[PDB]
Amino acid sequence: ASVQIVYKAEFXYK
Amino acid sequence: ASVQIVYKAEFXYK
Repeated sequence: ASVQIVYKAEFXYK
Repeated sequence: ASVQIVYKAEFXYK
């Protein structure tokens, strides 16, 4: 598992 | 389409 951060505007482990 | 930036560690319009 790892931290995932997304910027798409919208901005959020698996 | 829009700008997409991902942090997952690695760090990249679709």
